[PDB]
Amino acid sequence: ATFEIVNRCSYTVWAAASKGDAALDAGGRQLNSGESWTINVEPGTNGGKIWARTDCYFDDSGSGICKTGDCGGLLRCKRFGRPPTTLAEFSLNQYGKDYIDISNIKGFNVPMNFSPTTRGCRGVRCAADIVGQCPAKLKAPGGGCNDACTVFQTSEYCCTTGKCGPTEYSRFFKRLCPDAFSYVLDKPTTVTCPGSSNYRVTFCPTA
Repeated sequence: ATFEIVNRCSYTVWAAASKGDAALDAGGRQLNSGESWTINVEPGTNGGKIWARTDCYFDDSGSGICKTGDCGGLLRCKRFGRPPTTLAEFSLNQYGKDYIDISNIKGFNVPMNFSPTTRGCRGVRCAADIVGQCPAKLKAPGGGCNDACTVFQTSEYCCTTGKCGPTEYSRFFKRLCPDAFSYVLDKPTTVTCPGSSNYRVTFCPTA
């Protein structure tokens, strides 16, 4: 499957693409404002994620740091990024279907549109100003809005027992982005696409 990753932000982001134990394609790249990066994701890829990283410094070897979504100091992510990270999440060719979503479960750094570029389903978007509205206790100093699980490390926020409810904090994410997961047991906003759909992830779709 092809993913076009477009940075419509006025600021540089460092795109990342990982399935948690491995890079997707190159796994990361600098996107200046307006730049597009096309990656190939193996069919059957399960638990793929795409995210943006902000305020990165990388040396000549691809080692450094981001203020959001840092994946162990690498330009080319092999691992998932450090919250806060707005997540494009996908499982491809799962019994003839693709499953896509946006998640705020790991917080929010950069607004995002996650849309198919092929026919047969709709995109999802989380483009509200979650950083601007972020409750005081979830504000990440580096930039972004942490989920409550990252900040407080409770069973209720992290849903550790597999039993938990919405929270004041999950409802803030859900109110600003109803089409994204706000907590682990949120009513699914997963979209079902045809197997082997192609996609565009757009950072700062509107701004």
